[PDB]
Amino acid sequence: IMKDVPNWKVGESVFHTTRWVPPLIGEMYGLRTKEEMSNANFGFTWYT
Amino acid sequence: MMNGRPGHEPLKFLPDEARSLPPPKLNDPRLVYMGLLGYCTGLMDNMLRMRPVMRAGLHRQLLFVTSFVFAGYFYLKRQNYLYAVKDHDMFGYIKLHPEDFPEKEKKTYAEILEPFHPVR
Amino acid sequence: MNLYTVIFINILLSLTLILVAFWLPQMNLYSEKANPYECGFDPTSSARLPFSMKFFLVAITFLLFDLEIALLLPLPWAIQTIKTSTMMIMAFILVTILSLGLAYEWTQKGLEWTE
Amino acid sequence: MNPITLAIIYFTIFLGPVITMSSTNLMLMWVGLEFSLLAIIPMLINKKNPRSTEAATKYFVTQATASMIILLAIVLNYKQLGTWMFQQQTNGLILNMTLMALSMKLGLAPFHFWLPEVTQGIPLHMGLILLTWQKIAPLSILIQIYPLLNSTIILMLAITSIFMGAWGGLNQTQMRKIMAYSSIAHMGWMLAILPYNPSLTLLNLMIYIILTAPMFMALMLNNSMTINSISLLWNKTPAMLTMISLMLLSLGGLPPLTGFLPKWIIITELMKNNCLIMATLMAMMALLNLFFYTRLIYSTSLTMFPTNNNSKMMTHQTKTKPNLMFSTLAIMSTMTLPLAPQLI
Amino acid sequence: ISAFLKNAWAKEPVLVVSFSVWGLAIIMPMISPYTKYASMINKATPYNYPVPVRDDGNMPDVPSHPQDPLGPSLDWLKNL
Amino acid sequence: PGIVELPTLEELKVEEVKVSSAVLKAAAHHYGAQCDKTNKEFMLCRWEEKDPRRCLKEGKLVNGCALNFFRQIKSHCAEPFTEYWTCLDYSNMQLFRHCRQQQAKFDQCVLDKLGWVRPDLGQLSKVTKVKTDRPLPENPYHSRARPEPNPVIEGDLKPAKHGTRFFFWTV
Amino acid sequence: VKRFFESYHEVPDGTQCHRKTYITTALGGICGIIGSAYSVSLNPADSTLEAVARVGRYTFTAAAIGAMFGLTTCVSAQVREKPDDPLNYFIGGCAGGLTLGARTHSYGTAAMGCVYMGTAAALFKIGKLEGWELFPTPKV
Amino acid sequence: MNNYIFVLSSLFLVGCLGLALKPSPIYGGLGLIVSGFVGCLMVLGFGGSFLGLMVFLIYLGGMLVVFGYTTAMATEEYPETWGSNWLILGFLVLGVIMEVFLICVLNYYDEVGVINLDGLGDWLMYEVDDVGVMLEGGIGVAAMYSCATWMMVVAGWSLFAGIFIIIEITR
Amino acid sequence: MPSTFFNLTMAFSLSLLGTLMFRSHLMSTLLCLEGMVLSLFIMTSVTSLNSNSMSSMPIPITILVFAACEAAVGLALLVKVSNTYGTDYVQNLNLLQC
Amino acid sequence: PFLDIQKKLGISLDRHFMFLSAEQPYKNAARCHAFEKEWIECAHGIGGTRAKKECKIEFDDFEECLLRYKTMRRMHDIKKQREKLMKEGKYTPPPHHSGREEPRP
Repeated sequence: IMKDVPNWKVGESVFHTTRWVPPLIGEMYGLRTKEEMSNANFGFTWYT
Repeated sequence: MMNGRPGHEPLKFLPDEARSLPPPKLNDPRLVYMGLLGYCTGLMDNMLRMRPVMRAGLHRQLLFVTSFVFAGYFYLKRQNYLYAVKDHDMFGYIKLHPEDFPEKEKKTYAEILEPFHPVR
Repeated sequence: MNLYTVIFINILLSLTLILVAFWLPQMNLYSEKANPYECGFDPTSSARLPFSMKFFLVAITFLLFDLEIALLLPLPWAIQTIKTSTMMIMAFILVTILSLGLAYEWTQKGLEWTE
Repeated sequence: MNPITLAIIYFTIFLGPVITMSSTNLMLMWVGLEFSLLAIIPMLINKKNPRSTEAATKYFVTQATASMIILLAIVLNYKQLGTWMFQQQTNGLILNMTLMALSMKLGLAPFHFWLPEVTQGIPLHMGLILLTWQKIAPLSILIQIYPLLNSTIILMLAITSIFMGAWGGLNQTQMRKIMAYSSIAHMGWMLAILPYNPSLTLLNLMIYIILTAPMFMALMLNNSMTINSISLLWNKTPAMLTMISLMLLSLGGLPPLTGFLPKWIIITELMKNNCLIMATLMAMMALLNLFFYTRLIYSTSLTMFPTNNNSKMMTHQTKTKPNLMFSTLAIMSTMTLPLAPQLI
Repeated sequence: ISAFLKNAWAKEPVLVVSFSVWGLAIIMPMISPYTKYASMINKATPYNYPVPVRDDGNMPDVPSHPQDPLGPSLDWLKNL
Repeated sequence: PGIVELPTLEELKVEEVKVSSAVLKAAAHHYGAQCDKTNKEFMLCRWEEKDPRRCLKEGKLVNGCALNFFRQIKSHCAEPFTEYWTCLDYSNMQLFRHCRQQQAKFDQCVLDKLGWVRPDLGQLSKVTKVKTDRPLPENPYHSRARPEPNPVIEGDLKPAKHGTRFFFWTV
Repeated sequence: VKRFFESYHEVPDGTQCHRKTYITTALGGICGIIGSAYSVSLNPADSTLEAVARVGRYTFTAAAIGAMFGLTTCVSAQVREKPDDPLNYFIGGCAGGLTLGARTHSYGTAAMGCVYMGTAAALFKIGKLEGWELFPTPKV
Repeated sequence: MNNYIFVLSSLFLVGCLGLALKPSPIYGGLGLIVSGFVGCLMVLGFGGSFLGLMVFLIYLGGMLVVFGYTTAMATEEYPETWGSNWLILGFLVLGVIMEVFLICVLNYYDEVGVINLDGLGDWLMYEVDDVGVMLEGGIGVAAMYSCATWMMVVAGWSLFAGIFIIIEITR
Repeated sequence: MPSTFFNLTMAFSLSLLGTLMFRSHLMSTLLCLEGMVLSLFIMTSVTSLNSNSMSSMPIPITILVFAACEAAVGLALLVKVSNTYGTDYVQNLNLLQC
Repeated sequence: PFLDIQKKLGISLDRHFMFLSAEQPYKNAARCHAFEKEWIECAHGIGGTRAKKECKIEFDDFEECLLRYKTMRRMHDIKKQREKLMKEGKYTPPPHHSGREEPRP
């Protein structure tokens, strides 16, 4: 996607530490569709 | 500002460090001044309630004097401990950071030249 | 989406029913039936005047007791904790204090109405 | 009132600030401020007259908005850092909103228009509490976060409090308003130095309390609320003129009395940080603050006014009102300058 | 005072029951032997995972498998 | 600034169970007795080290042990087990009290063949002392080297030099 | 923008008379708007038109104060070339006071404001010149 | 169904706006009830049930007393609802216009960080625990009886003393 | 989350602007205080649920408690204002200046 | 505080739920527990002015875990570029991003 950009690290972090920050529902499921997003949220609250 | 000092025990009146300080004499000028404050307090309490002055409440005057002195002794011990803590921290700090307090030595009035300002 | 659906459906039911009630019948509008009822004769004054209520203190303490309800209501979750003694004593204190306040209001005649 | 109600209310007033001190959580500080708010009103409104109702309404409405602003600041801080304590590296907007709300709580100018009115509309007691016990916890909040505060608007609020307190108390015949404007000026003196060595804030606070409480007692002893009522004091209670004089001349900072000590050492610790000319302005408007005290003690002590024929019954009858702490608080004031290194 | 209670039980029995049940609620937990089991049952409920521990070679009071003789045995909840 | 090191897809490819939850809960109590060392070693890896990227083979071993478990179920006691979980799936919370005549059949079959005994009420809910050839993780959280605190002033204090240096007070 | 009012000091007095002029005029208009807000909130008028007239009066008055101050300052620096001289600021403050006495028809206010504004502006230049810091940071 | 929360927030904003315009306490309290319902809904949207339901209950109980009092003390012959004043109607419409315009502006002055219309619905829940139990609100609120037994004491005392305060103010 | 938090902050700001800008009545001001309370509640609860800090979840309930106590005493003073002046309006509380 | 009574008595009335990483009811970690723990353990013994510059990396990491701005900006940039490509007719998403995948377990 971002081959076109001038300067970009594709696997870059945003922290100065090295350990494992578990992801959140936005990074994951971010490039995905909208219903998968709206199932991450509003799947349990909006009950079966 | 010294409330963050290390070893600062909270709401402690007289730490055992203060027990190394020399206490007051008990003849101290500000302690007898506090006794004078208490005497004048008794006299004023007599004057306000339309009682004889120097003649009425000789237990009240004695009580006032004792209260004032018996509080001032310990408050003064505390304040002396606090000023000692100040000076201790200050001397320790100049010992720790000597570069910011350089060992200065000054010249004589023969070598330096201050300007003369005639009055005339 | 299910609860939203049900509530939308009930809203639609009510609005459709009111549309029916207002646009189905025949009307003969005039001022002698659109003016307020007041039992045969006309009003001596307006209804939008101060209405002296006489249980205002009971209303305030109902507000306070609703807050106490709020504080008591987490008990079905509190009881599953491991201590079971701090919560016991605190619930006892809460209920006893609420009842003491109620007894004070009762004795000082706040539950009574301003005659 | 009945004894159980008084016990409840006074205990709540004691626990408001005492909760506000022994509480790291800012939310519990807010709780304590609300306790003070909630429990003071039954005693502002104990006489049940229009003046008391207006005073209580103004107090409630002015203090609730400040409470809500402090709560906004606390919630924003928790959102920012996930903590119920003002760290460093918070937002200056948060800290300034907090400071402005606390200024509205204390009475500092330009947030001062409510204090003289309220103090006028209530008895002599509950002016004492309002001016002494209710200033402490709001000051505790500032004392706990003194490095985070803006040196600019802290001083603008101070200077404005000094100017407005002096120019307000200059022309008041009612004493309940003179003491309020004195409070405003003294809080200005406190909050000016609060970012600089906050122990001097507590020093000025204790001095101000030890002065005002005897003064409010002096007004209590004959229910004095006017210059023309305190002027009839050489006939009723003529042994109080000396202490009233020395305590007014302490409130207006003069050297041999301990009321010059706070101003002196405050100007010292400001001149140590190059706050030269603001300190000069404050020191010079303190004289305008002193002028009406001088006029007051003229009116009551030095040029004894006309009295009435009915004041002779007062001479016949006796009194029991001085509480044995009037003398102590008035003598620790007016005479405790040489103990200044033991005070600082 | 027995006659006062005998009166207050006819006139205003509702408050009598309230005070009696309040006192009973406070007093019966002190008396019962079944009271301690409440905390223990609340403690037995494993809502969170029991995280295993590394074998130093010096943990003989710990089991190396679920069904060993060791550990807090819940045979008091059964056949209570 | 630094990049995240993520595995590849074939580093995540496993012989997976492809099995539902009712049938899983029905065998949970025996999957806690058997296939326990691998599970608990995986848990110790996943909790002692806070990185999923460093416990992958342990997860694959968990999957393989579960596969062998269900295969031993598929060789003996397949139909009683089917009956059990089929009645169990009918519930809405997947409760056991409604399917209690089939537990007996499943347990009797799996106790006759394969000799598995069911755990008691609270056996699966206690720490269980696993060992491993791994080393401990040195510095989890990747904590940076802490700064040294400010030094203590050593000394038994004395009077203030010339008392209070206030303005003109001598003592 | 703070830079716009800090640009008063990027070139000395006697230079760029117009820039300094309506800088100071904008400053005076700002302060006059503040004064009008306080004078309309407290002590309101009998009508919004009277209030707006009050606001315009206050604002254009303060703008005249600032305009004459800046003009006179940069002029008395242009003439008699001495930018590092607070007497120019004194003369400008006196012009400001005289304008205050013009708009508010009183010679007493004129001389009062002259003396006070002149001393204030001379002290302002002495502060800018010697490095005085109103609102200092805590250093000790 | 991603702009749900922005819609609810904007409706809360509009409710508080019409509140701040201060019509009769009848319509004002109606706005309070609408805004409290909306707040309950958004707190649910962020995964909070008990807190929202308690908001709605407590504010209903309060607004009831508010109606009772405003029919007694804060009533006029012409209660002055929103549309009664062209000026208040203009302020309401202008507030909605400025809401729209300022949101469009903050959608431009910064790419993201204040308001994100392109990225919306992606940032609501922030690391849910996909496997969990004893996780809801109600446990934290029930910690007032355990691990937070100071809040319970202080609120109970607040209410207890409030009773006496009210009696004495009304006396 | 940031959008709804901004909107809640602006709602608090509007309620604050309201309670500052008085009209004839007083209960409208008290209602603005209630709205401020509601917005702060929602912000605190949303933060606690976002960050999953269940230990702070007792805080909004305390906010509601003390805020409804504030409303209670405000309503008591309202009763007093009515008993004195009879009309609930704020422009009658103008006798303390003298 | 002002009157450190709790330290004088040892009790903890309110100083055990100050920050996120503090003993939630059932041991469920609040998010950024690690970051807040790290910041608090770096800023200990130190006070204030020095911890505000010697533990700034950890505060930045915590501020990015909690308010989470850089990830927002990053995904925004990615989605912007993706929309641009898809409008230029250059990029097509794969099967496992339009809703057509083989779910893993």
